[PDB]
Amino acid sequence: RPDFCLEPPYTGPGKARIIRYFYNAKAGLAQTFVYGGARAKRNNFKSAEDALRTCGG
Amino acid sequence: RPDFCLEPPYTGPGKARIIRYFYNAKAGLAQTFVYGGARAKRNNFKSAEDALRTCGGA
Repeated sequence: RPDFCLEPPYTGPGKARIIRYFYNAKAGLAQTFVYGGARAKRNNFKSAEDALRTCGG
Repeated sequence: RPDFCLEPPYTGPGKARIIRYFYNAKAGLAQTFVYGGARAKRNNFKSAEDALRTCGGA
């Protein structure tokens, strides 16, 4: 499983409120979070399915 | 252009020496750098052509 999948979701310094997905490795599920629109980390996906495809295995 | 493409490269805290590519802001070229194996930032590509597809405008 890529290491970034175990990082907490990162809102970042931007002032937007974009609903993105992250993989919650303790739950084993994709969940949503508020992304600020700038300087994303890699545990940040545009759909539940992409988070699980990338990080679920 | 994605907002990470004009950042300096980021080796990170890892002790590996993996040769990756970054988009060099000023020169407008993909360039190699030493990546430590962990905690990549997004201006970090496995090839020059990936750096240019993503960050070129160059």
